Amino acid sequence: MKVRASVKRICDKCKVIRRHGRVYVICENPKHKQRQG
Amino acid sequence: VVAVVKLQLPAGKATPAPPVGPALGQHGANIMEFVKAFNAATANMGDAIVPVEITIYADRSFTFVTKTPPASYLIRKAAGLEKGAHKPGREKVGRITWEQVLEIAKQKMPDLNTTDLEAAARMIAGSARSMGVE
Amino acid sequence: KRNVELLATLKENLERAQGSFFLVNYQGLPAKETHALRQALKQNGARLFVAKNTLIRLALKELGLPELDGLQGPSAVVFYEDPVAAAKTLVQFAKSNPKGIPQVKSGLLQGQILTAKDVEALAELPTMDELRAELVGVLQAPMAELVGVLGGV
Amino acid sequence: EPTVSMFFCVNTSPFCGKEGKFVTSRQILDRLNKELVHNVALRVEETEDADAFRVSGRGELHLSVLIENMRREGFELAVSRPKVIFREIDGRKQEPYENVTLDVEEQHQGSVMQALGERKGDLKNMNPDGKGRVRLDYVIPSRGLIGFRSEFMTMTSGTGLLYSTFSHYDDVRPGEVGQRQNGVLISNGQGKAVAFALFGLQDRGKLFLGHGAEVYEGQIIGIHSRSNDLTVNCLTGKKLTNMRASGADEAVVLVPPIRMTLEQALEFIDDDELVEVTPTSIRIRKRHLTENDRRRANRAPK
RNA sequence: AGUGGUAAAGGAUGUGGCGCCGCGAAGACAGCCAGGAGGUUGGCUUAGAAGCAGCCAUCCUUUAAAGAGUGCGUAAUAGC
Repeated sequence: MKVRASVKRICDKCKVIRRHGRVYVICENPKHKQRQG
Repeated sequence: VVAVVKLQLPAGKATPAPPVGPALGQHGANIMEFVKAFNAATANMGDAIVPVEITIYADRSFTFVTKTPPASYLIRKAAGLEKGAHKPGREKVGRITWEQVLEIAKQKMPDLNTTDLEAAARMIAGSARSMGVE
Repeated sequence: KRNVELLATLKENLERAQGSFFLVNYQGLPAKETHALRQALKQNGARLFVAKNTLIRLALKELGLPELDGLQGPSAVVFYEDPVAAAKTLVQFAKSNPKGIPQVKSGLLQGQILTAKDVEALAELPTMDELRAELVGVLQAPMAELVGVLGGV
Repeated sequence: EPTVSMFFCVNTSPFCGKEGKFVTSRQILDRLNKELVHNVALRVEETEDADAFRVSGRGELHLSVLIENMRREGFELAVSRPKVIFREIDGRKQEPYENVTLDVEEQHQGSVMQALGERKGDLKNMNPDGKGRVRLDYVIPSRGLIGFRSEFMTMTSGTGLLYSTFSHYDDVRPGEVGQRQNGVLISNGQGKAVAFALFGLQDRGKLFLGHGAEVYEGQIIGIHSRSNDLTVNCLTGKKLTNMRASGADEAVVLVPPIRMTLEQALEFIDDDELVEVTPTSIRIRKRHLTENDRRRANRAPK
């Protein structure tokens, strides 16, 4: 999943991953694919 | 073969429905309807957490003997905890006499971790709190 | 802030209530199995802080403040520190030896120990599972000050 | 004597007239008895409604064979659908209750105890054994048994048999034994499916028919995103047209079924949605077409 | 970052900077080891709570110091 915005993590322990100016949240639940870069 | 499992039934009744029980009569045990045999035993034990609790031999069998009530339950067993009849509390039939807790054990303080020369002062403060006697 | 006034003011208090404590690495025991060797401590002993599983640096270094001759017997690995001072250390040593020995692969090994004032030797702490009821030093005096008439018989 | 039961009736609806030449009761009856000859696992029973029958077959799919063969012959009929009677009688459903475990294989102990326990399926007793399985008699009533056979076979995967009967006429208790989730989308009148009509409220769940698909009242045309039921409408699809003027724009599309099966729509019912079938089509409407008419029977307490 | 070399709302374990919080060398945190303690065992529901099913409980003893048990869960329970 992605969104040019939003992202305030989620899966209770959803990870704030720094990758290529790529605000990408990584978790253990596909539901959180947080791609906002 | 051989290997039994742990279990905790009630202290008074004997009817073996869901406690004696898909538990014993499965993972490892014998026969069922442990109720009829439970009444002839739990009858003299059941009103303060009594563990024995539930096993199964090569018969299987059986009732008789027991353990008693868990610590707290056995410590404030002489209360009534008649409450809980609605939500978590909370009105009518609450106290159980400041001395009662001590008088109730007193004896009701033999089988316990390591040892305890008092289950009405320090033991009660704990269990009693779980019920409502904080 | 923060380790000093708290806990540290009790580690030397419950371990200084006398002069005859020990040390044993207790831990390799399940909550249930562990609550048996410790909870029963009251039986073989008497609440004697038989090493309530202190830790390190706190118990070892603690010797400084109190100056218990520095129980330099074994600070590494687990550190229980059997408080034989706060109870009745002497012959009960056995009540704790067989228990944490005849059950499971080495229930709980021993460490250091102070004999009234001296340092209990590692190899000279176990074999003494039964604290010499003083009879020992008395089993070679009166029966050794009147036995030249027994070979006198 | 196998099991299952699919009440039968007459498409006494409005759409005429209609399938082929056999929709009334007479023609139907002739077929019923005709089946009570060859069929060995079939058990035709007579209900109250002159247009209802309790077709007691064997397997959930079994009843399908007879239904599927009915169409190709030219005879539309709804499913199941013979309900029960709340008696007797002062009163509150005194039907019976009989359960039976279906070993197991402890690979369903938690997959079967849920449905039963969730549907009042009181486990009067779970006779276990040393083998590996374990019976489970759940005094269930005819109200919480329907369709159960189907989903059941999907839980234990065939390896799971258990019937019942009754222990004593109850009163249905106080709770409903379903009643199915995701309300069914009903129509508001006969006409035809309008792209501009089915476009609006399309994300509110799924759709059944298409366009110009011109159904009628009571006939379901999809399921609601929730449990509540409604009766939308459209043809209309409106409205045309121009000028002026042009040129932009927009051109909504729409997805199709979602259609089928039967077999995939029948068990979809719950209250009274006679799966009106035909020798070339299969519809599904509520026991009460007219919306305001449904409220007449419900009417709840007290 | 190529911002240089147009942009806001707003988003962020960016970069660097405060002026500040944790240091029980009674030697720290992520990494480690093992125990994860006995009354903890209904209150309803007990088909099950006997923390890991819903309407609150806020006590006790007891030591690794103590989970009125933050969490994977079903039939309780049992395991992490």
